[PDB]
Amino acid sequence: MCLKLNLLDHVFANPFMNAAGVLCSTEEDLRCMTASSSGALVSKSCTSAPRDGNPEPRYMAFPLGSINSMGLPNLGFDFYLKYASDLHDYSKKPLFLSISGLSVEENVAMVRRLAPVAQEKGVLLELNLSCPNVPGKPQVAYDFEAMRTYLQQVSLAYGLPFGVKMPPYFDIAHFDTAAAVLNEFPLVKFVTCVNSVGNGLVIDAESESVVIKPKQGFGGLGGKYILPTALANVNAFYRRCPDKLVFGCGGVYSGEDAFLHILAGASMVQVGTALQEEGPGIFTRLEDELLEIMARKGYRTLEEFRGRVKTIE
Amino acid sequence: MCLKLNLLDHVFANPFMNAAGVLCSTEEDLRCMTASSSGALVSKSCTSAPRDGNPEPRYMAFPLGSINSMGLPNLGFDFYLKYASDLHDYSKKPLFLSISGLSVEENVAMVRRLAPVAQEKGVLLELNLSCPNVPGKPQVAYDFEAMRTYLQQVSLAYGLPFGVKMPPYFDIAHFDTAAAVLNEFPLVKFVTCVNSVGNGLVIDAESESVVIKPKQGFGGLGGKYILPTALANVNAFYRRCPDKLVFGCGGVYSGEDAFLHILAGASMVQVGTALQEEGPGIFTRLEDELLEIMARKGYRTLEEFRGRVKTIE
Ligand SMILES: Cc1cc2nc3c(=O)[nH]c(=O)nc-3n(C[C@H](O)[C@H](O)[C@H](O)COP(=O)(O)O)c2cc1C
Ligand SMILES: Cc1cc2nc3c(=O)[nH]c(=O)nc-3n(C[C@H](O)[C@H](O)[C@H](O)COP(=O)(O)O)c2cc1C
Ligand SMILES: COC(=O)c1ccc2cc(CCc3c(C(=O)O)[nH]c(=O)[nH]c3=O)ccc2c1
Ligand SMILES: COC(=O)c1ccc2cc(CCc3c(C(=O)O)[nH]c(=O)[nH]c3=O)ccc2c1
Repeated sequence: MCLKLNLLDHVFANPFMNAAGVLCSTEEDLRCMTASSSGALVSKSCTSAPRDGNPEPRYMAFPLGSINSMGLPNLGFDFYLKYASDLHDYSKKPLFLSISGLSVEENVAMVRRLAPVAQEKGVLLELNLSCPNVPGKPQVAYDFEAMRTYLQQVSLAYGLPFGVKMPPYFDIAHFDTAAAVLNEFPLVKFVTCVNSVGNGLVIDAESESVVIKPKQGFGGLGGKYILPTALANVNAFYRRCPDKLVFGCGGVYSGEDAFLHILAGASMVQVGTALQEEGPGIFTRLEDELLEIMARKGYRTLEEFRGRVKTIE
Repeated sequence: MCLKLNLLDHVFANPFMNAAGVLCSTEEDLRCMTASSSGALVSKSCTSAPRDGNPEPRYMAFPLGSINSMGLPNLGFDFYLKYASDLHDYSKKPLFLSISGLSVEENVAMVRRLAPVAQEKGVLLELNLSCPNVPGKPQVAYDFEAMRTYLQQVSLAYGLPFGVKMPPYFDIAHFDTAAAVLNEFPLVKFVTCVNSVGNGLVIDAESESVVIKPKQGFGGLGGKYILPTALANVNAFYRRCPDKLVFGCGGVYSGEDAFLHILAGASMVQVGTALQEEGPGIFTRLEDELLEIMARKGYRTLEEFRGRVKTIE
């Protein structure tokens, strides 16, 4: 028994991959993720031009999770495109590429150049809608006319199957509205729920100080704090987007957490904070633990329980 | 060394109170909160007409917190008004009365009848703005026109100092926009941040089932899950509303959690899930733990460190 699956016309040894942001910035990172047992990998979200990011300290982890405000440091799209084009060993696993340009025009310019490599090599695109934080107006995904524009312009410019990375929502009317926008677009084949829970604040009681330097300590929350939130989002989109895959992300520390995501409807399961904390070895443990839970229950396939979460009465 | 505070023309032995909806539904509950060593109490959020609430089960708790979809079960306005006018013992501690009407008109009717008791007995109003409005629209506080509408109408109808209970926000733009709207209304002397994190989803691995019955398991999150969220909101509003008080609510299980909320800017500190789980003896523990932290650090009062979270550079 084993966890292989097939999606978006690619083979995956299992449904586990890193979350965009974590261990995927450098060639070293990417080679390492590739050498791992992950079923797949995603590159750091990129911009046209290299960026240094925000002032350190900008990431911190705690027993219950993480807080970050990295500010989108990355080597520039020319680096990840070249990794996608000449360095990645596709015989090992599929590769997803994340773009998070700061304007629709920035993203349109990137995807046009990515399209041919997608054709030739099979790299897959994840569009980060979560995204920066627009200065007088909210992030793209919390402003649905903006979201509809980006998706229009991008599907025109790329013209292949792609996916989008969503921030969490917290209201039924926004699920309905967001999901309706997404279903306007047939090329969006997958939705990744969720990005970090935006603008938390961790304060350390001993020094009476915030723990990260940018934005007066305010940052995105990962890890055990957001699992119930990530599961609501996965399952809300699972239910509202029947002709799309849902990739779940958020708070996976065990095979159990992974098992819950899948039951909520996840086809792939992404690991962020726990991978940052534990390192790539976590893939062999999560596999094992997930295979153990399946074995105890009599499940031979992920298809047997994907999306089959039970409701009461 | 003491936890005493004077605000809104009332005296409070300590900053601790129950969160609205927890241990405040019945006369039995309210008498219990009053016999506790809480600095104050707040009554369950009421509607005009008594309500049964949603079907059971509807609340559940776990090591890291809770989920609920209670559906506003309460005894009705007349019961809590009568509690405020005839049964409550204001010489023990102050009372807050929470109103969460299902339309602007229902809130207006209640507050008009509350006014004279507010004046004669000194009961204090907390308007729950995290109420649903018309379905298919976001809750009131996520819809800034509805929020504005509700505040002008209740301000005109009530004519007295009241406060407002806010849900969490996750985007700077919303912080700015919600605080700008709040600052239009001089009678809003206080802001409670935050209500439950909306529509999380808790799934039980052994049963493969959601754990609450209403809404396909989707519910409001409290507890350890939401501390950082809650401090972010406390502190955003403490910085954005210099002429109003902030009450903090969110994942307080200890004096250190209360300490943190207070450094973020909290004047009062409410306890929800921890109180539901532990019962009202929790208040003596919280007070001793908080005083223990203050001694160790040299602080003799709360205003010595309220709002005094340090940033880096
Ligand atoms: C240090 C760090 C960097 C991240 N960078 C990105 C990024 O570039 N693009 C992106 O879409 N998400 C990014 N994320 C968000 C993660 O992809 C993930 O959505 C989030 O951490 C929640 O999952 P977790 O609970 O498993 O950590 C980052 C998260 C962290 C902690
Ligand atoms: C069972 C239950 C009932 C609640 N009822 C109300 C309510 O009637 N009105 C309200 O404003 N908030 C209500 N809340 C939210 C709490 O007042 C509080 O804001 C939230 O639980 C966060 O506090 P905690 O993290 O201490 O649980 C309720 C929470 C729970 C768990
Ligand atoms: C005010 O600080 C900024 O300039 C800033 C802050 C956060 C940003 C966040 C992003 C999105 C990339 C990202 C990040 C990140 O790189 O900071 N962290 C996350 O948890 N999720 C993400 O998707 C892009 C630009 C940003 C710029
Ligand atoms: C579940 O669908 C419903 O019919 C319904 C009706 C009224 C509601 C009213 C509220 C607001 C009162 C409230 C509740 C509550 O009573 O459910 N729970 C919270 O955690 N915070 C709250 O502020 C929340 C959900 C509701 C759901």
